[PDB]
Amino acid sequence: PNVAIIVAALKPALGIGYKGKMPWRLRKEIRYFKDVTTRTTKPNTRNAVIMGRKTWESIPQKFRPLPDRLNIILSRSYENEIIDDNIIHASSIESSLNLVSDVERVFIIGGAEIYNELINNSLVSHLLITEIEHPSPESIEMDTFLKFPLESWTKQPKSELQKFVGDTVLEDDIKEGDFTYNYTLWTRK
Ligand SMILES: NC(=O)C1=CN([C@@H]2O[C@H](COP(=O)(O)OP(=O)(O)OC[C@H]3O[C@@H](n4cnc5c(N)ncnc54)[C@H](OP(=O)(O)O)[C@@H]3O)[C@@H](O)[C@H]2O)C=CC1
Ligand SMILES: CCc1nc(N)nc(N)c1C#C[C@H](C)c1cc(OC)cc(-c2ccncc2)c1
Repeated sequence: PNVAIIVAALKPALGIGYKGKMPWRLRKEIRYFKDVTTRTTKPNTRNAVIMGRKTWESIPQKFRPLPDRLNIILSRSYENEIIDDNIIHASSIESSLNLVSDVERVFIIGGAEIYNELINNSLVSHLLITEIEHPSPESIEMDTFLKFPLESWTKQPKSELQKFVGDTVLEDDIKEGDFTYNYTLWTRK
């Protein structure tokens, strides 16, 4: 099944957090994340979200598990097991897929350690990067960064992203405060 990374990062250094939290609250970006990770093409299927343990624990109490999606939590301590109908515990993406039944799309949703490893895993064929801009990038506190060899990847045209997201609205240069952001798709060369 189709495995993709979905992330929002501040250019050009591709920062994603400071002190274990996100340096922005972008309202439309959140809805985009929600729609893309939920939308299925075929009947009787749903999407999977894979995340690290720390990321799982960072999600607001009443937002976890993320509804309408199969949640996979990663820990190097976990046994490959099905907790309930919505939650799976695993020690690798390799194992979690073998435990999965009838999943259409798989989304890697965080965090920094999970991103920086799975980026070089050949099962991952797509990057969904919300590229964020700011007039003064250095003036925002940042400690955790993406380590993406984007030279080895190809930014696709908007029309390929539009096919991927289906009937989802893709606006240009979304301005929330001083931040400006765009949605982009990447594939392996
Ligand atoms: N902008 C964005 O789209 C997003 C940004 N973020 C940011 O990222 C930061 C979180 O990153 P981080 O602290 O690294 O959290 P992670 O979600 O990456 O948690 C890391 C944990 O995942 C487990 N793990 C890591 N690698 C593997 C592996 N290969 N196989 C199995 N388990 C593994 C380990 O658990 P264990 O110790 O149990 O073995 C480890 O402790 C936050 O600051 C947040 O702001 C997060 C999500 C999205
Ligand atoms: C920015 C949303 C987001 N956008 C994109 N493009 N990629 C991502 N990987 C995430 C993400 C994320 C993590 C899992 C997260 C952390 C959190 O705690 C800070 C709250 C939410 C969340 C708030 C609102 N609704 C559902 C989930 C999501």
